[PDB]
Order: sequence, then C-alpha cells, then structure tokens
Amino acid sequence: DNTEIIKSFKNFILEFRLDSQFIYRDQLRNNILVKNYSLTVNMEHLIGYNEDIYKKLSDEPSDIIPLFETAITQVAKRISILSRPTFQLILNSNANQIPLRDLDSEHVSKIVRLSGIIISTSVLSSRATYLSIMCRNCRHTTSITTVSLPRSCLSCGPDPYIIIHESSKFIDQQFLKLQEIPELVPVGEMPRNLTMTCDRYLTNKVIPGTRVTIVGIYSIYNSGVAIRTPYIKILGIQSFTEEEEEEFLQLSRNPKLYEILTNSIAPSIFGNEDIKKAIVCLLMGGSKKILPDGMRLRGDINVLLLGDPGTAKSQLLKFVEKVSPIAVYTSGKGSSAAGLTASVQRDPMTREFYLEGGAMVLADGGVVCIDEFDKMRDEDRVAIHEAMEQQTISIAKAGITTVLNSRT
Amino acid sequence: PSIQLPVDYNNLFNEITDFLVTFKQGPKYMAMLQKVANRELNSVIIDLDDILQYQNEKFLQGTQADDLVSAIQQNANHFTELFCRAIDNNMPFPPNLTRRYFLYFKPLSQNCARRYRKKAISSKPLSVRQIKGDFLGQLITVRGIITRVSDVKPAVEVIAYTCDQCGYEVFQSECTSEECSQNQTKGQLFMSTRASKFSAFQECKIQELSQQVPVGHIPRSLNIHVNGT
Amino acid sequence: DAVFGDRVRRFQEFLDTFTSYRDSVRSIQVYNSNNANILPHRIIISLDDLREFDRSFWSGILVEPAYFIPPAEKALTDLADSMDDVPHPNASAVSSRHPWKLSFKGSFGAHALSPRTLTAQHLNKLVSVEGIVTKTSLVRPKLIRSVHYAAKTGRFHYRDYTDATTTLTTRIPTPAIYPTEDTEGNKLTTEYGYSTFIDHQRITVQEMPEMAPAGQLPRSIDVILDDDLVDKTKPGDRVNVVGVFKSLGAGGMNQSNSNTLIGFKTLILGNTVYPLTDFDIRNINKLSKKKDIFDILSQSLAPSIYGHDHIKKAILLMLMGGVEKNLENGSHLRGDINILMVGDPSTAKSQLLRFVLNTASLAIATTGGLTAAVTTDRETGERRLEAGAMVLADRGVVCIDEFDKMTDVDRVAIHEVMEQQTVTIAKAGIHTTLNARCSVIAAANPVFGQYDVNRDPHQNIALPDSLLSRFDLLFVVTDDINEIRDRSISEHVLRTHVTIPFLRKYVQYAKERVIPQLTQEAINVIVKNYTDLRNDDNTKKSPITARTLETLIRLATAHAKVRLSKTVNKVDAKVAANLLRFALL
Ligand SMILES: Nc1ncnc2c1ncn2[C@@H]1O[C@H](COP(=O)(O)OP(=O)(O)O)[C@@H](O)[C@H]1O
Ligand SMILES: [Zn+2]
Ligand SMILES: [Zn+2]
Repeated sequence: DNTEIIKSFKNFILEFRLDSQFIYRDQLRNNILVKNYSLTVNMEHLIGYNEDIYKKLSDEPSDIIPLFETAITQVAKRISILSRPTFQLILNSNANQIPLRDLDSEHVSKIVRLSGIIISTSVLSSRATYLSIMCRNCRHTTSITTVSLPRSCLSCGPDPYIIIHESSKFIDQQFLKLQEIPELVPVGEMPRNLTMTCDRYLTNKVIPGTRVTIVGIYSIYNSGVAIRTPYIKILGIQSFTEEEEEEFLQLSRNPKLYEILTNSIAPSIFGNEDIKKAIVCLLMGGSKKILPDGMRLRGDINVLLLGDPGTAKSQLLKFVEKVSPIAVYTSGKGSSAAGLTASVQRDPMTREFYLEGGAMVLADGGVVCIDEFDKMRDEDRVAIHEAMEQQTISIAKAGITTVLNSRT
Repeated sequence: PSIQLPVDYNNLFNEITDFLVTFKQGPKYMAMLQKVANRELNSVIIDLDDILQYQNEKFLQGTQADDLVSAIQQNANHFTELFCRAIDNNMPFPPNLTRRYFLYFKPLSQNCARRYRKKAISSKPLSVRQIKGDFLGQLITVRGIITRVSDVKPAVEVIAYTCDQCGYEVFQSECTSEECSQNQTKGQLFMSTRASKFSAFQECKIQELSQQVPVGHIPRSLNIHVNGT
Repeated sequence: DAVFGDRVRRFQEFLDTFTSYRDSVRSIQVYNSNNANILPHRIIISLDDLREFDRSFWSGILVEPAYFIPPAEKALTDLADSMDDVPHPNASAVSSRHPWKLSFKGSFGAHALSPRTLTAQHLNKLVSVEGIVTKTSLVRPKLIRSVHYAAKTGRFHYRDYTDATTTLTTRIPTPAIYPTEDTEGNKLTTEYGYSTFIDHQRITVQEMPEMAPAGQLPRSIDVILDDDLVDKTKPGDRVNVVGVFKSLGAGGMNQSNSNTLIGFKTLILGNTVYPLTDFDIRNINKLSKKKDIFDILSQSLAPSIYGHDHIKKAILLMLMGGVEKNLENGSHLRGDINILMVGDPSTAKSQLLRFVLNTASLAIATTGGLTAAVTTDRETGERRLEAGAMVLADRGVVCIDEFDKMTDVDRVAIHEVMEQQTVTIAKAGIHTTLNARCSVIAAANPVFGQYDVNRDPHQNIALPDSLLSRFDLLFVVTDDINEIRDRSISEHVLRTHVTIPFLRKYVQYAKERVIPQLTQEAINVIVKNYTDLRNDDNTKKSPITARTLETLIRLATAHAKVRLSKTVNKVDAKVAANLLRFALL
C-alpha cells in the first residue's frame, strides 16, 4: 500500500517536468554532484502534481515523511548509480502561515507554517541515526536504525546488548528558540516563544535576531500537572503586489514626494520641519559599504534630541515606532546592558546554556527608540558604543566569550 | 594467567633471616629485637645500608647473594610483611590482627652506593614532578618542603566485635564464629571499640621548591602519609 | 581473528619494504642500550609512503582506525621486541614489555579539519585538527598490565586490562580491580615493581579566533594523550593534533531515557602533536652602508601615515633596542626602549599602532590578566596560572590602546616592568619572579577629546609622573588643519570611497647579531648634552633626569644596530641628542 507513495514520489522526482525540464531530477542530480545529500521539494509543485498524497501528508505525516526520507534516498542513489547516507528532505512553500498565537491543541502532528524571529540558538549536538550492537553474553551482533535497545538477546539476561561504537552512525542537531514579531504584538503582552529543532543541513543557518519563515511539524514532548512543552521539527526555513509596486513607483515619481512625506511625519505637530526631515533620513538610513580590508561602515543614522522639555520630543520617538517596520521602544531607566544587548542564559527545556539576544539585538535591521538616554548607566552606554561604531556586541560572561553583530 | 619472573622470595627470606641473625652491631638487629623483647621499644627501623653492607660482605666472601635491596626497592609493599614475618618468628587469632609494633626502612646513602660501586636511584633526592608511574610500589626518597599537615585522626586497621551467643572475639552485624555458624541462633554483633586496632595517622603534603620548578610552571605537590611512631 | 594477523604481517612488510623506518628504531634501540634517559617507543609514519605501499591499509588508518591501527601497533611492537635479544638481566622483564606507538605525517587528504568543521560525519576516523590549547587536565597514571605472584603455587601470574579510550575497537570492558586471587583461588602476592602503568592526560582544543565568524559561540573538542604526550603542551599553545575522533557512552539508549536533548559524547584519541637567507643577509648588511637607509627604512614604516618622520624613526629605533649589561656586583642594566603617544583619539594613533602591531613579529595587543598573577582552575578543581601580555612579550613589543583607560592595579605592576624588566609576583601561596623584558608602545587621549597643546599630558591626561617618566619617547599629534595639505592625505582616503618582508629580515638580523658597545666618541657628547639639558631651565615636555641620559645611550645603541656596527660612533649620539630635543620640545 505504501509502495504507491514511494512510487508517486519517484515520479515526482524522476519524471516531474516543469519549464520543459526535469527540474527535480536535475536539481537532485546537481546536489549529488555537489555531494549535498538533501533535496528541496516545493510544496506548491506537490499539490499540483498529486493532491492525494498531499491529503495524507497534510493530515498524517507520521509515516509519510519516513517514506520521504527512504524514497528520496533510494531515488538519489539510483541517480548516483546512473551517473557513476540518508537524504534530508527540505520543503519550500508559499502557503498561508498560521499565527503563532493561533497554534492550539488541534494541529498536533500536523505540518504548519510560521513566521517569526530567532531570539536564541543552541550549540550543535550529535544524535544517533544508525546503530550496531553486540550481546555481551554471547557476542550476538545486529544492527538497529524513539529508539531503544532490545531487552533480550536474539540468539542472556536482561539488557544483554552493548553498542558497537566503531560501526555506528550519528547526525548533528540544533535547538532553536522562535518568537513572534514584537511589532505584531499588542501592548501589555510578551511575545510567545516557541522551541524549534533542526538537524543535518538545516543547522546553523540562522543566528539570534534573524527574521525567518518556518515550515515545520507541530508537536509536543514531555520535559505543571501534565504540561508538555511544544516543539517543532523543522522542515524548511526561508529568510509586494504588481499594483503596489506601481503605486509606490508613482510615489517615487511624485514631484513633491520629499515634502509630502516630510509633512506626513507626525502631522499632528506643527512646524518642526528640520527635525522631521532628519528623522525621515533615519527611516531610510544610509547605504552599506565594505572596505577592501573587510571592515564594514555603519550605515545607521543616529540622532540625539537635546532640547528643552515640552517640545514634543518624546512624541517624535513614539511616531517612529509606528512607522518603522522593525521598531523597539524602551526607556533609559527601565533598561539594562543584559536587557538591551545580548546575554547568555540556560534553557530549562533542553538544560543547556543558550546565547540570547536583547532589545538591541531584536531591533537589528530596524530602528530602536531609547528615551531618557542620559538616565541610563555608563555600562549600558559603553555597550551601545560598540553597537553604534562597530554594529557588534561582544559577550563575555561566566566562562564563554562571543561576538554578535547588531545593525541597529 | 600464570607467568614467570626471576624473583625468588625463598632465597630472599632465607637471606633476611640470615641477615637478621648474622649481621653484627652481637647482631645489630637481634639486639634491637632484644630491646623490643624486653618491651623497651615499640618500632623497628631497618637500615638498607646494613643490608647492602651484608650483601657486599657476602659478595667479597664469595658466598651466594641476591640483590635484596633492589627487591625491597621494587616491591616494598610485600617485603614489609616479610620482615614482620621474620620478626614475628625470630623476636626473643591470626598474628597480623594482633600486632601492635611498627616497622620502617631507612634509605640507602649515596656515599654507601658509590663506595660499593653502585647507583642508588631510589634514594636520589628527586622531586615530586619527576616521580613517574613506574615508581608505584617502590621505596623512594623525595626532597621537598612540607606545606600542609593534618591533625591526628583515628585509623582503624581491624574492627573488633564481641558476640553474646558465644563470647568469641570477632575481627573484621552477625557473628561469623564457628559456634554461631553451627548453631541455629546467632548473637548480634556490636562494636567493641576498646578492642579495635587503632593506628595513629596524619595527613601530610610535600611540594617542590622554587629552584625545582621548570620554566613558568606551578610547583607540584604529592601526598605523604605517616603512620605508627 | 585471522584478519587481524593478516594486517599485522602487512604492516611488518611495510616496515621492511622501507628500511628507513626500522633503522631509526634500531638507532633508538642502540641509544637505549648505551644509557643502561630513555627515548620514546614512537615513530612517525608517512601516510604518502603508506599510500603507495597499500592504499587500502593507508585508507584503513584514515577511515577505519579500529580495525587497522591495532594490527599496526602489534606489528611495530613485534618488530621492536624481536630485533634484539635484550640481554639486560632485569630490565628485560619490565622495560622491554612496553608496546610501541605510532605517529603519522604527510598528506592528510580530506582529514584536515577544525573544531568547527569537525562534525558527526567525521566520527571513527583518524583526522588532523587545528586549534588552540585552552586548558590541560591533571596527569594520573593508568593501569595497563598487572603482575602478581601466586605464593601458594610458587609461580607468578599476570592480567591485562582494556579501556574504552585505549581500545580503538569495542573490546569487552574489564572493570575488575587488580586481582587478589587467581584461577587457583590462592591469595596473590602483588608485584608492583613488575606491573606496567601509563600516564594519561586530557586537553581541550578550541577553534582559532582567526577564522571564527561573529554571532556564534566558539567550537571546542577534547583530545586524549598518554605516555610520552602526557605533558608536552601548556594552555594557550597553537597546536595541530592528529588523532582518532571517536564517540563514547550512549545518548540515553539504555532503558527508556528518551529525552530529545541528550546527545552522544565525542572526543579525539590524539596520537601525534604538532605544537605551533645569506643573499638577504648580505643585502641587509650592504644596504646599511648607504647614508639614507635610516630614512628609507623610516619611510617604508607606516605607509598610510603622511609625515611623522620622527615617530617612524622612533619605531625603528625601538625595534632595534639597546644593549643590556651585567656587573660583577650582580646588577643588570636595562637596554630596551619605550614610546608613548598622546593627543586626539582618532587622529592617526590607531593607524600607527595597527601597522606596528601587524608588522612586529612578537607584537601583543593590550587595552584597558596582563599582570600574569591570577590562576585558572581545571574541571576537577586544580588551578594553574595564566600568562600575561607583559610576561609573554619578553624580547618582544607591547602594543597598548586606551592606555589612559587601564586600571591603577595595572599601573603599579607595570612600574617594575618598564624599569626593572621583571614582575615580582607575591600572592597567597604563590611567589615567583618573571622576566618582563618587553618594549612598550602606547597611545592615550585627553578627557575632553581636544588636546590643549599649551600644557603637558600631566594635566591634559593626568597620569602619574612616575609612570610617565618610564617612557623613553613621547609624541603628541593633533590634526591641526592645513587644508591643501589635508587634501593631499584625504585624496587617498577619497580614493577608497624597502619591502616589509625584507625589512622584517633587516630588523631581525640587525638585532640578532649586532651588540654595539660604547666608544669614547659618544662619551663627551652624552655628558655635554646632558649637562646642557640640565642647564636649560626653559619649559620642556619633561624635566631632565638621569633616565634621559639612559635614553640617549639606548637610542644611540639602537642607531648603531641600524648601522650594524658593534661599536657606537659620534654620529649615533648626535642623532639621539637631536631626537630627544624634538621629543622634549
Ligand atoms: N509643535 C507641536 N505641535 C503639537 N503638539 C505639540 C507641539 N510641541 C509640543 N506638543 C505637545 O507636547 C506633548 C509632548 O511633549 P513631550 O515631548 O512628551 O515632553 P518632554 O520633552 O517633557 O518628554 C504632546 O502632548 C504634544 O501635544
Ligand atoms: Zn546473547
Ligand atoms: Zn558468636
């Protein structure tokens, strides 16, 4: 019965044709030439090629994605034999994503799509994928591919087998932390954080502070009375309308574009044309340049408001928070160097120490609005100096040292 | 699995008994054992130079001789009992559980080794850093400075019990004596502390001096344990 | 099995088809017989030679160490144990029983990795890893073979042991302690003098920062060393290590233990450690004879800085250094030279320091553990001192940025460094003296950012006069604007919007061979100029003290090294006197 699923996959790789070419056969063949044992399957082609397997995969991927791994491995090895390990499945999709707050107890074991920003990552760890064992009582040998060792010999007492280390295979895995975009979070709420895991070629692609689009499986695992921690098996990560492009191109073609946008910034306030225009320059920011020696010029434009009280200077920062797509607003008093910049903390879910970003890390690639800048301590200012003039944050806590970029 | 080594304890033990009987001061050690026999002394110090002197005396006389000092050098753990065994039968419940005396060996002197045309590697004032794993179980002389000494602590060697059912003295919860093993009823054991074998023990540590330290390193330390008198 | 014996004979054939290996073993055997120190029972195998003799066996070491190396170890041990009769009366029973270990060299193929590049795909393979020694564990002996005597039966006995680390192949573990009774059941007489023990140590190797990308924690891996490699490295050393990358334990496979976070422990079974011309010389000496070589070398230095000829000359003189002396009373004389830079922060100070730090062979960057009087502990609790930049820069140069930002604890420690070239460590339970013969170049800035040229740094920067007097040369630079001149230097910046490799040989050779002594020519010059400076009551950068006389001797000696003359001349003192006047104005 499941052989048809393998056969359909084989047709979808070897025989699927788009743009008058065997794109899936060729791209897998090219990956074999590169020796990259992974294939990027586009879900939009899958639905157009065979909806029946899509129904099974979308509803019950429990056995389908084991079939995905074994079928692609067989097909790719067939291509390798024709031209002259387990191939990782990678999924690219453009279907609608479900909001992170909308995940519930109903999408369990269902493939879902998400979008968010990575706030913390873990170090790589090795996990078993193929094992060979030997009985200590009678030297009986067998191979094994959650997974647990047999309790009795197949030829010896309870648990007679031991692992043959030199004839076993392992794969690498990483643990990631994802949370929703703070801009999409209404005030009075801390963005929900979700644990994600990635393995093999999908590891180490994203650092904390990177905005990503997620395609994965929603599931739980034990780690309250029965509160199991949710987690995601990562399947694929990615990181305007034609009429909108013409609309904004027409905006670029407006003769009074600069003045219209200048007036548009905080229209409730009167005059103040110069400070409006500089903040407009803050929104666009400079263009990045790289020295031939490898150094990078900071492209951010940082402005200080240093005038008398009651001049709408606080209101100017607030308006930017509502116009900048990536916006973080914080006060000088209610901030700390660890809160602003990066920090190192132990994840209680996996019992490991993770590198975790801060407010100045979340605002990477956008604009941050700090108020009462004079009221924050010098140590916070010192950490800002590195971010302002190098776009980097250096962390040295406990017994570990690291440097993290921050284009804030 | 059985193996063969050129070591022969039969020749050495006979030499030890002969050395005890013959080596003069009458005999030096027999006089020492006589004082112990007179209950005047509690510890026995064995001089390896005296043993080496006797070996050279036997060597110059052309009689049979085996390098007893090197045998004690290599395996001092077992030769300590052998000297006790010789004394336990030659001094003017199993015996080892009741012995209250103590025995030690003093090292060869470099002048003596050179005088007998030999090298006393064990007695060479080497540092703790230079003591490899090859020296485990070997009597060696260490030159250094003591940096920490602990106070006196009890060190029980054999734990004594008394049984209500038989009255026997049991040494090491239930009595293992012959009468209680035969009987269906066994008297429960209790700790007879006044009968347990206490040994005087202190913890000491030795460390290299500054001149013994290689370039830019930290002076290493080694544990020294002191027992008996 | 029979396969094990086949590869033992195959390795014996390799040891015979190239006699260049086993003849060095014979050289070791001959040397060890004469010393009746001991040479190690280790040889280095060229993988290329092994590649051309047996491709499968050569690939066997790289790909399947567990099934190829132990056959090779036995074959080498067999060859050493049979090439001589070992006529030693007693040493033949203990010393000759130590097996012979292997080392590897040549092309590593794909197995040349880093802690970052090392992954699970590289397990169970012999690989070469490049990194830095962060720390070393404590050394302990490890039992290998036990020897005991069965007194009741009248014959000796023995027993071997296996460990998951020492056995590349998964042999049955032997957790048993040294036996007390053998098969006969009689109590055994322990033979410590004939048992075999081998030392063991653990080290941690981390990826070098030179290739580390930002935004990630560093990658590290543990390496296991035994016997001869047990104490061959110290923390902080760059190292290339070749060993078997092998896993241990189980990731919760026993019972249920099905947590998703548990992974398999991995480490490297290291077995080879690699710690990290006359034509030019005749050209170096020949170039010294032209009059402008001092100026030409002073222009190749700092090509990105226009002007500052005296500073560039000062850098050359500081690299050349003076000459140290010893006295019959037991005293020693400092010879090195220090330079200090002061003025506006971004103006050419970081640029000059960047060139010197990159050019100098033993340049260390410092900014405000340099005192080397602090300890770092191992994983088991034992601790070791960590070296400091001032100590490490012995016979080198110290590059300091943000010198004004250094703490008072650094200042009191560097007082003896710059004056006595030593560090007197006095801590709880630790007391030692370390040489600190390092030249010092530092940069400092005023608090206000804009330097008040009318006043000395004692009020613009407010460092203690005792600390400031320890610098032989001081320079103040500030971007006083001449628009046509600043245009000339900014055009090259706007363009972005003697060869150094031979010069470093010139600096190396001159200091390596030339040790100039004083001459009557400079004696009168030194006394007269020093007296004139003392007579000059006009304001200067610093008052005239005996250290100024010391600086003149140091500078004149440095110029003689530029001239590569082992005796000083009147011209050397003349240059030093003029340069000091420029630094004092
Ligand atoms: N030019 C202006 N046009 C309209 N409102 C203004 C203007 N200048 C100040 N305001 C008023 O000032 C207030 C913001 O002041 P704010 O910047 O918070 O004071 P502070 O500088 O003490 O933080 C707003 O309520 C705003 O209505
Ligand atoms: Zn079995
Ligand atoms: Zn009893």
